[PDB]
Parts: sequence; structure tokens; C-alpha cells
Amino acid sequence: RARFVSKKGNCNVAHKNIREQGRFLQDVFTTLVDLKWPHTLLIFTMSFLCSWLLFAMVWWLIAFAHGDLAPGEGTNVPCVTSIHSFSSAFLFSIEVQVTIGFGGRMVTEECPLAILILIVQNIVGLMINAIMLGCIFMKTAQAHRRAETLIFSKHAVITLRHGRLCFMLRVGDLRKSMIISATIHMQVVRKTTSPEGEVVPLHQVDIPMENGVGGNGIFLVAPLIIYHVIDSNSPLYDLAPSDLHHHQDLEIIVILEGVVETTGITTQARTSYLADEILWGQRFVPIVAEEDGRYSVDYSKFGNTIKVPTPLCTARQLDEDRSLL
Amino acid sequence: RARFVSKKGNCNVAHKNIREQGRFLQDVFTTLVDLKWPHTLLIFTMSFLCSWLLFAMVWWLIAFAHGDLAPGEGTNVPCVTSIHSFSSAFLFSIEVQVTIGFGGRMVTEECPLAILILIVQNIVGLMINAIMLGCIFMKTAQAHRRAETLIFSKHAVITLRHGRLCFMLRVGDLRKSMIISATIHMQVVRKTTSPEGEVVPLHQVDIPMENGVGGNGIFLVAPLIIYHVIDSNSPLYDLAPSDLHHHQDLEIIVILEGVVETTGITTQARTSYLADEILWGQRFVPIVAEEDGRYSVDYSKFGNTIKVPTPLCTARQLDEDRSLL
Amino acid sequence: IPWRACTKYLSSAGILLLSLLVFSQLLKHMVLVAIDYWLAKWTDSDQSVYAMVFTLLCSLGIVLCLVTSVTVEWTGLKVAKRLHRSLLNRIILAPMRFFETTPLGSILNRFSSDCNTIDQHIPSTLECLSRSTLLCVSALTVISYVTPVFLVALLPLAVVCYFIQKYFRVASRDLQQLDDTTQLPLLSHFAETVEGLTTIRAFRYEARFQQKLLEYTDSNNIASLFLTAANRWLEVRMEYIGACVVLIAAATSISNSLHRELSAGLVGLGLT
Amino acid sequence: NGCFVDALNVVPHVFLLFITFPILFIGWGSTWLHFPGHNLRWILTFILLFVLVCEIAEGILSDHLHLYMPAGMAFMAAITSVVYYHNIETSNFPKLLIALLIYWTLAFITKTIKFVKFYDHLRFCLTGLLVILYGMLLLVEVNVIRVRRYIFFKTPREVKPPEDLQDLGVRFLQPFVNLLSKGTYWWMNAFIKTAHKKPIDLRAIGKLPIAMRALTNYQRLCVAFDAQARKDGARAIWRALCHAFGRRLILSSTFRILADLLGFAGPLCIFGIVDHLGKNAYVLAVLLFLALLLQRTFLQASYYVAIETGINLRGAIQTKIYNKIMHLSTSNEMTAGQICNLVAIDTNQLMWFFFLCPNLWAMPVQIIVGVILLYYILGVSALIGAAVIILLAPVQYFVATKLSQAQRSTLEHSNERLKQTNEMLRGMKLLKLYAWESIFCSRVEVTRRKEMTSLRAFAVYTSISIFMNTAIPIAAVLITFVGHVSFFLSPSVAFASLSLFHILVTPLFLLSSVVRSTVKALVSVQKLSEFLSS
Ligand SMILES: Nc1ncnc2c1ncn2[C@@H]1O[C@H](COP(=O)(O)OP(=O)(O)OP(O)(O)=S)[C@@H](O)[C@H]1O
Ligand SMILES: Nc1ncnc2c1ncn2[C@@H]1O[C@H](COP(=O)(O)OP(=O)(O)OP(O)(O)=S)[C@@H](O)[C@H]1O
Repeated sequence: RARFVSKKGNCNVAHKNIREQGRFLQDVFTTLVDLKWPHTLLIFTMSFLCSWLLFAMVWWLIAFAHGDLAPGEGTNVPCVTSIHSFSSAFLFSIEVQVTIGFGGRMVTEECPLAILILIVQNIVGLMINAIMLGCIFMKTAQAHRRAETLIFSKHAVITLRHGRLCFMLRVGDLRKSMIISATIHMQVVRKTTSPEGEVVPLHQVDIPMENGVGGNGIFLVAPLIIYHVIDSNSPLYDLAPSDLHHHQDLEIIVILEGVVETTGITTQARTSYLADEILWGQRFVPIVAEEDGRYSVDYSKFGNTIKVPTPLCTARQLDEDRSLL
Repeated sequence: RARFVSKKGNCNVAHKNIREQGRFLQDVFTTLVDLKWPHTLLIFTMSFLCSWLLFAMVWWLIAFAHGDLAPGEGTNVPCVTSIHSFSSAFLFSIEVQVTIGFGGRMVTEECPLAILILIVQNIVGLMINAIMLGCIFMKTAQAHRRAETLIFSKHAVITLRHGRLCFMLRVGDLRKSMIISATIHMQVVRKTTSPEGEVVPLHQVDIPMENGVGGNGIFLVAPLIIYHVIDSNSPLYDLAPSDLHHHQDLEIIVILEGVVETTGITTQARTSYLADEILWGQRFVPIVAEEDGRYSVDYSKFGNTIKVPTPLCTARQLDEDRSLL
Repeated sequence: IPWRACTKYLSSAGILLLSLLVFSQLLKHMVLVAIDYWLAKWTDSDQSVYAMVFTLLCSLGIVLCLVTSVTVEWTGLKVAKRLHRSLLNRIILAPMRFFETTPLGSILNRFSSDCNTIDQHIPSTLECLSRSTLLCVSALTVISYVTPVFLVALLPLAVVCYFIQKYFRVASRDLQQLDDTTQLPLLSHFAETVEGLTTIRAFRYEARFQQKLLEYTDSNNIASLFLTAANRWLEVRMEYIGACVVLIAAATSISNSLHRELSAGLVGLGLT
Repeated sequence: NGCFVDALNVVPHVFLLFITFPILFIGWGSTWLHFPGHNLRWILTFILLFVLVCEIAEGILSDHLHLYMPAGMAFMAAITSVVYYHNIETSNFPKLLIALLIYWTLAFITKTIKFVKFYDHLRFCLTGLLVILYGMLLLVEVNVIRVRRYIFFKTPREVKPPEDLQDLGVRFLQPFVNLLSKGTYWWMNAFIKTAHKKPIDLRAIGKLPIAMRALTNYQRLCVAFDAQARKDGARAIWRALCHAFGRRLILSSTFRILADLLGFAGPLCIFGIVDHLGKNAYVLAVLLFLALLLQRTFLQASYYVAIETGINLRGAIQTKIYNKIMHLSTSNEMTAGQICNLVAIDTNQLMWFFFLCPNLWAMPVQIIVGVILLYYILGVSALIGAAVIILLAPVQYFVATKLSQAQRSTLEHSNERLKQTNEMLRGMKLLKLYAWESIFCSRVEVTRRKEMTSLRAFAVYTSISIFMNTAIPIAAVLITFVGHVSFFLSPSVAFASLSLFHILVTPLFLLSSVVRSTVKALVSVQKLSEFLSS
């Protein structure tokens, strides 16, 4: 069946019938700073070559028009000394534009028109250099790759903790670098029909993450199983344990947000768990172990799971049995 | 015994068995912007020298191949005027690459192949210059050093405030520059066994910071003792005052987050207090004092402590005695 | 183990045979190097007188070797005799409470093995150690004399070996004892299965016991495997250095002893 | 345009050495993934190292910097290719591999141009060998992209790094390291350094890989025994072990014979050097260095592979005879002692014989090459010398046998002594209550003298062994040199003969122990078959 957002964190829902009013290009550089590296490098070299060829053509033409291009000895001084053909003119254009300044061909004080073309060439060169540096730097603050290094366990299990049904999922870090003030927004989607006859195709509802006195966020050093307790007030509380594996369509997504240390940008990661991915009545294997003088974490058992003799029943019926026991 | 996160704020837990899928290098520049200064300077000079030597070799070869390298008078004009040996060729490479443009050796309009090598040399030079500036700037927003200037008192004491047991810890600032919207996430870890027979090697739980009507964050001007009150609902409420000093293994960590003013990045600081570090029944000495026309803060008494005649008993037993008194 | 145990072991032999052994070994190794030293001058070309001197050296070598071997034999036997007699006499005059305090295994075990072990292996191993160390010192002196400069290049590398020594022993001993331990409960386990075989086949406990024996044989193999891995490590690294030294020796000999030295009889001894 | 083609060759090495440095410096500033052709890649890289040494030799002979620079650049290029492949084995990528493939293609192109321009007109053979090696490495890279994901369709279907040797705490990782360290045991540096500080124990030690357990070796051995018994004994169990342990043993044996060949080769290049200077020698010196290191490395790898096969065999037959201990009948004291000797001495004999198995195949070729080589250096006289040394090998065996006999006798006496001690160290209070202790000590000393008497003959035989050990090397040179010149000599001849004499004396001693071990192992396997089939 159709998934809401894919495991890799990319969004699945394909958009249709966007009334484009042009804002897609109106974000001129915040559009292309999104692109890949080959496309952005291609369009940067094309910017540079475009400008260089434009001014090389205009210079070729101005040297042709002054008549300094006509090879002649005396009665003149070329506006640009030692210019012969188009090739040397393009060499002059790249010599003055990108500010190498070879000086074999000298622009002279006889023609003020060449002064004007230089005084606009250089400023446009400097402006396009300034933007083509700022945008590549604004790019190198792409830290979604740091959204790649995070990992979640492939499937999530539920258990019985403290006499109440609980669901456990793992997270973890993959580098030394921490993520500041990460917060968890844990959401459930379902095609819902209201008592008013209103049917929604998809209905996001927050399920709380259960920490100390409150709080939406967590602290990530070692793999920490996130711990929620479904109660009669919770939206997930009504389902049955035998109807989840095959038929029902329930996506439980988690969105972890946080700002990486060194860049300072705020990244996040998104993952979905389907009704066929989740399973019932198990327990993860303890990862952390007291090694020689530290805590060793073994990621081989990250996705490992052991059987646990826990009663199998619906959370509504389990709450009724708790009322009975 | 083993500590969770070290006093300096660095993380202790050593990771084992990381299924490297290559994302460690896939973060190409967000990897090296983490590095120290000597390594980053080394790899930048190696980038620059690598590119320069590459193009110096190709230019040496092209001047050799055209035959302009063969010293001869007449019947030719070198593609690059006045080129003799490899040394002068490398001088030409560094002359055109890093955009000094000496112009003693002139590239000429006779050979379009030299035009091509120049028109790729310069663009690659400009791109690698752009990245090697953006990443060093993205580095100089390392404000972890500002995470260094914060300080916490070496050990934390508990007291009796308002008829209820309380724990007091100090913090403080070390510069004029403020930290915007700092928030406190105060966590306790312990090897825990659930009533379901589940044993966890380490169990982070939030203990609230007790401010006005609510709120997770604080305001740092002068050293402010953070004030929590452990109650029967709190997770720390069950321990005994004689069993903490030696045997039990309880790390209480605090994570203070906040964004520094001038850079705008969000930094944090992390510290641990062990069961052997914390002590019982004391009071800090008042730091702030009304001086001549201001408030003087003396950091000599920062870690100083005075004895206080307070009853010594367990928080559970103290709550039972409060029920009795 | 300190030099005191060996000091007492050799002082039980007496001053009569200690020097008779040591100086004879030194002289045998000196003859074994001098024969090749004279062969070096033999090479370039009084060939008959040369060959006669070679024959004289060859005879001296074998006579001295026989003398040294007989010395080691006689000394080892005398030491074993005196040590056993002294041990018996000192155990005889002990108080009764001492005999009651110490278990019988330790008192009996020393005589059972220590004596046997020493008689079987101490003389041969001591002879081999002495021959090896003196041959090594002689070879170093040869490659030093052959090349005046090669000497100054070989003292660095040898110091390297010092660092390779420590790190080896402090592990090679350790692993060794571990092997012994994993050999002891294994065999014993076997015996326990043989006697109470009917009880074990009756309880149907064969599976758990087979599991235990797989565990024990794995614990034995891991030890006997790490030991051979460590021996291979030390072997390969010492050999790499032993090849570095011959490389440097030949590289110095080809130039120094031919270009300027103009001596060919040198490079032969050094390379060999 | 020779210099032009030399420069054209220098270029691609430079390209690769320049792209390697950023990545190498990021990587320099625990799952091992292996790719097909890894071992082939490292073998070919060592062959490249060798051919590059030869090219440097050619460049020395010719000299003109630009004419021998290509070798010095390909040297660093191949070392950096090794560094790249280490960086890829440690963390997998699809891009670094393409980064290698580009360089391989360009180097192949340059070498082809060199070959053509040479054909139109020593260099020829070296250039051809380099061409073949680069082509084979190219094919390896093409295989690697064909396997998983160079560009191929979407998802690699990548392996999922092997959990056998990389999952949950294991310390002895022999099968899961770089084929260079599989030879030089570099992975032991960490273990031995940690061992220096903290005392080793079973908690500090690893656990055996799935490649070598009781279950694995037992499974292979029982499969072979099943396939042999379904076609129906001593010969049967023998052939079963043979077919079960298969490729590893012959691999060790061929490592061993190649090492023996190179060891016989060393002294000849010594001889060549000695000849050249008395009348092309630096090349021989560096070749001697290379041949020494390679020969000894192959020898050591051979030893280790044989030892590991033997340990496998011991574990296998031990758990097998324990499996047999479950089904035996009660009618079959003496059998218990025979069983526990069948595990304490018979199994150790079997395993040590399996240690020495490849030596039994490699000894004859060693002595044959030795005798034929010394004959062509010293002529007919050599033959005479070649007899004397060989004559020490049977004599040694005889000596050994005498030792054994003596040992037996001595052991008997020793045992009796222990009995006469066990009483005294138990009736301690009884003994000292009337001071009859000296009376028993006299008897104990009486036994000791008999024990001492046996030990004299044993040590006499030990002395004869040690004496022959260093006497035959002297006697060979004596009766050879005196019997060559003054009966029937450049320094090279004499010193090569000396070297070969030592290189032949070292293996000769081992043949005697090998023969004894082999006959004892044959008897022990007959015993194991008689037991295992009751
Ligand atoms: N199909 C579309 N795709 C993207 N944007 C849209 C689309 N339709 C409308 N919008 C914009 O988003 C807002 C949605 O309001 P509408 O659904 O269009 O109601 P509206 O009264 O018809 O407004 P209009 O279409 O501009 S006259 C509008 O203000 C549009 O500017
Ligand atoms: N040891 C490890 N170290 C780092 N990352 C891992 C490790 N194991 C798995 N991952 C990644 O993090 C997720 C954890 O899921 P797993 O425990 O691997 O379950 P899984 O079903 O076996 O998924 P796989 O291994 O990709 S088929 C996976 O999607 C992996 O991409």
C-alpha cells in the first residue's frame, strides 16, 4: 500500500495542480542552493563563461570599430595595445575580468570608451563573484547529511511496563558531534470519520513523548529507547493486536529536530512505521555494557529482539481488565 | 567507576561496531570543519599545493609538446612567451592560478589549447577558493569555546528549604557577553529494573527545574543557584543519605543550552555529578555583596561551603515524617 | 626471574667447572669466527700454506666443541646430584608441625617434577642458549669488523629489538600459563564422564555435557591459537629487522669495501 | 620523442597522488567489508612493487632525471592505491572505486603508447609486465563494479558486513583483515600493547570465529566420514581426514616449497655480487633484500596455516571421540586410562604430526636443490661434501632413538622414587615421633643414585647430539676445501658453499624428528581407529 513518508526521510506525497505564480523561480538563489553539486557547479561555470564571452565579444567589437584592429604602423595607438584577433581579445577579457591582470596588452588613456567598458566590466565581475561565493557558502551549510547519520531501528515493539501497555523505539547518534536540544514530535495518521459524517483521508494527531514532569525534547548520547505510555485518553488506545499486522492502515511517524553544534543549523529526521512493520510483545536486548573502564555500546544488537511472555490483548480490553484487575 | 560524561563536557561512552555506510566522509566539509586548526590548515595548504602542482605539470607538458620548449630563435612564437624550464612553468602556474598575474611570461593568441587550459584553470581555482573560504568561515563560528567559559561548582549540596528537601547547584558566566534564552535540562541516570523483569543498563529521567509558574529556562547575569524541590513524585525521592557517598551509582547531569549573542549559534554545556561527588546538609556562602555603588561578585567563595544543622534522613522517610510532622 | 636462582644453580657446580665451561665456549666461538676470517685472506690469490692453516683451524674447532659438550654434561649431572641430596637433607630436619601445615601435593610435587624437569631439560636448553647468544654476538662483531661504518648503523636497529623484547615476554609468559589452565579441567572432565557413564546416560544429560565439552575445547583452542599467533608475530618482526641489517650491510660493503676500501675479502664475511 | 612519452607517463601518477591527499588527510585526521578480488588486488600490487624496483634499477643503469621518474612516480601511485583500498575496506563507497578506475585506464593508455613506440624501433620485458599487471587490476575493478554498485542499477544489494568475524565481541580476527596483515600479523600490535599493561585473561581474550570451532570442524570431519563410510577402518579414517582438511594443508605446503626455493636462491646472488666486485651489484643487493623478506614471510605464513589446520584437526577428532564415548558399552579402569591417554598423548601426537606434515613434503626438494646447486659451484668435490652433511641425518635419528630408550628406563626409576616419598610426606607426625626419618632418607638416597646413573648415559647422548650439530658444518668445509684444491677458488665459491652448508644444515635436523613423529602418528591413528570402532 501507499506510504506517507519514506524510510530514508524523504516525503512521498506527490503534489498535483500547483498554481505556480512564479515564486518557484522568484527564490532565485534559495532555489539553486538546494540543488545537487554537479548542477550547481554546472550553472556556476555557465554564469562565469557567459559573462566572459559577453565582454570578450564587446571588446573584440570595440577594437574592430576604433580601427585599431586594422594592423597599421603609426598614426594611431590602439585603445588596447597589442590586440590582433578575437583570440587575443578573449584573452584580454579573461585577463581583466577574473583579475589576473597579465599586462601584455595595455588599455590606454586615448579612448574613454574603453575606460567605460572596463569600469562596468569590473563591477559586474565583482558582483557576480560576490554572489557566487555567498551562495556556495550558504550551500556548504547543508547539514541534511547530518540528518543522514541518525538512525532508527527498523521496526518498533510494544511491551508492558509498570502494569500499563507501552511502546518502545530506538534512536541513536553516529558521530562524536552532538545535536543540541533535539525534540521529538511523534504523530499518528489514519483515515478518520467523524461522528458528524465527515471523513478525512488522513488525520495527524500528536501522541505524547513521556519524559519527566513534562517537556517535548530529549538528550542523545547513547541509544535511548523512547518511552510512551498509551492510556485511555491516547488516540492509539483503541486498536487490537491481531488486526494490526495485515489489514489496518496506521502510519506512526517520528520527527526528531535539533541543531547541530558546528554549523548551528537546525536539522531534523523523519521516519514512518507501518501497520505491517510494527510487532507485538517483545523486548530489545541491552546495548550498553560496563566495559573495562567505560560504557561500550554494541550496535550489532541494535535491531535485535527477544521474546517476552506478556499477555496479548487490546488496549481497550486491557484497560477494562485493569479495571477488573 | 565509569562516568557517563566527563566534567569538561566531553562525552565518555566509546562507540563500538558502527555499521559505517560512508556517511562519515559523505559530510565532506561538515566533517573537516569539525577538526582542529593544525589539521584544517594542513589540509587547506595541501589542497592548494595539490592543484597548483597539477596544473604546473600540465603546463610544463603542453609547452614541451608544442615544441616552444625547445630553445629556438624565429619560425615560432611560444604559446607562453619566455618559458624555459619546469621552474619557470611552475612560476607561471602560481602566477595565473592565485591571480597575482606577473605578466613576465605571456600566454599568446597563437595556441587555443593554452586558452582552454587557462579557462579551466581559473574556474577550478575560483571554485576551490570559494569553498576554502566558506568552510573556514563556517569554522570561525565554533563557539564551543564559549561553552568552555561557563563554569559549574565542583560538587552540589542539598538542603531543607520551606520545610521540604532541596538540592542546590551553582552556575555562572565568565564574560560580559550574555547567552540568550539559556534553558536547563536536568537529568538523572541509573541502572533500573522494571517490575516486568526488564533491566536497563542506564535510564535517563527528567528532574524538573523549579522556576516560577513553569518554564524550562533561566536568565544568567550573576551566579544563580538552581533550585529544585524533590517531592514524592520525583524519581530521586527514594534514596538514602548514608548510601549515596560510597556504594550507589547515580550520575546527575545538567545540560544548559543557549545561543550566544554575537555569533548567533546555539551552544550548550554538559556536566555530571557522581554519587561520591555530591554531599549532604550544607549551604553555600553568599557571593553577591552590596559594594560601593554596585554589586560585587567574589568568585573565591564560589565553591565555598558552610555547615548547617539540618536533619539527616531519607527523602521517603522525611516525607513520612512530614506526614507525621 | 632474577639472576639469583641461576647464580645459586651455577654455584652449586662450583668454581671448578664454571670457568671451564665459559672460557671454553668463548674460545670455541672465537675459533669458529677466526676460521672464516682466515678463509677471507685465503680467497684472493702461498695457496698450500693457506690450506694447511685452514686445516689446523678446522681441527681446533671440533676438538674444542667436544670439550665444551663434555663439560656441560658433567656439570649438569653434578649439579643435579648435589641439589637432590641437599633437598632431601633439608626436608629431613623439618619440624612436625611444618609437615602437617603444608599439603602433601606441593612437597611431593617438587621431587616428582622439578627434579625430573631439571634433569631432562636444563642442560640441553642451557647449552642451546649459550651457543645461540655467543653465535649472535660473534656475528655482530664480524659484520662490524668487516664494515667499520656498518657497525654504527646496526646499533640503532638492535635497540629496536629491546622494545620488541619486553612487550613480547610480558605476554608470551601470560598466554603460556593460560594454555596450561585450559588443558587441566578438559582432561579431568573426560575422566568424570567415563566413570559415571551409566548415571549420565540414565539422566539423559548427554546434551548438556557435550555442550560443556565444546565450551572447554573452544577455551583450549583460543589459547593454543593466540600463543602461536604471538610467536608468529615476534618471528616475523625479528626477521624483518634481520633482513634490514643484511640490506644495510651489503649496501655499505659494495661501496666502502670496493670503491675506496678496495678490499674484496671483507664483503664475503659480512654478507654471509 | 622519448622524453615526451616519459612525461606523459608521469602525468597520471601525479593526478592520482594529488586526488588521494585530501581524502587521505580527512581519513587520517568497526565493520570490515571485503570485495571480490581483494587478495588478487594485493598480490598484483606486490608484483607491481617488484616490477617498479626493476624499473628503478634500469633507470640507475641508464643514467637524465625525466627518463627514470616514471618508476618513482608509479611507486607512490601504487602505495597510494593501497592507501585508497585500505580506506575503502574500512568504509565502503561507490565513488572512490571509480576514482581508482580512472587512473588505471589512463596508466594503461600511456603504457600502450610506450609499447607501440618501442615496437617501431631490457626495457621491453618490464614495460610488458607492467601492462599485463595494470590490465588485470583493471579487470578486477570491472568485476567490482559488476558485483555491487559502481553505476549498475539503483541498489547494490550490498552484502551486510560479515557478522561471523565482526559481530559481538571477538578478539582473534585472523580471517577478517587485510591480506598484508594476514602475512605480517599487524593486527597483533594492539593486542600485545594492551597486554603489556593489563593482565590477559579469558574475559580479556576473544572468542573463536565461526570458521574454527568444535562444531565446524566436527561437521566437516563427520561429513567426510559419512561420504566415505556410505561407500563401504584405518585407511578409511585417514582418507576421511585428508579429504576433510583438504585445501589448507596443500596451500601451506606450496607456500613452504616456494619459500624453500627462494632460500636456496639467496646465496647465488651473494655469489654473483662477490664475483662482480672482484673483477650490476646494487641491483643484486636490493634483489637479495626483497628475496629474503619474501622468502621468510612465505615461510611464516606456511607455518601458521599448518598450525591452524592442526588445531582444527585436534578439536575435531577430540569432540568426535567424545561423541563416541556416549554410545560405548559398559563391558569395555584400564580402558579409562587408555581413553585419557588417547586424548593426552595420542591426539597431541596426531596434531604435531599435522604440524610437521608440510615439512615432510618440502624437505626432499630442499636437499635436492641444495646438492645440485653446490655441485655446479664446486664441481665433483662438492659431491663429496654433499655426502658428509647428508650422512648426519640418519645418524641423528639413531642418536634420537637411543635417547628415547634411556628416557624410558629413567622414567621407571623416577616413578618408584615418588612412591617412596608419598609415604614420608604423609606419616609426618608418625615419622618424627620416633625420629626414624633418617632411616627412610637413606633409602630415598639409595633410589636417587640409580636415577643419577641413568641420567649419565642420557646426557652423554645429548652431548653427542650437540657435538655433531656443530661438528658436521666444520667437517664439511674441511674435507671439501682440502679435498677440492689440494686434491683434485675465488672467494665467491667458498663463501657460497659456506652459506649453502648452513642453509642445508638447518633443515637436516628436522627430518629425523619428522620421521619419528610420522611413525608415532601412524601408530596413534591405528589406536584411535581401534578405539573409535568398538
Ligand atoms: N491550486 C493552487 N496552487 C497553489 N496556490 C494556490 C492555488 N489556488 C490558490 N492558491 C493561492 O493560495 C490561496 C488559496 O486561496 P484560494 O483557494 O485560491 O481562494 P480564492 O478566493 O479563489 O483566491 P484566488 O484563487 O487567488 S481569487 C490563494 O490566495 C492563492 O494565491
Ligand atoms: N551496527 C550499525 N551501525 C550503524 N548503523 C546501523 C547498524 N545497523 C543498522 N544500522 C542502520 O540503522 C538502521 C537500524 O535498523 P537495523 O537494526 O539494521 O534493522 P534491519 O532490518 O536489519 O535493517 P538493515 O540492517 O539495513 S537490512 C538500519 O536501517 C541501518 O541502516
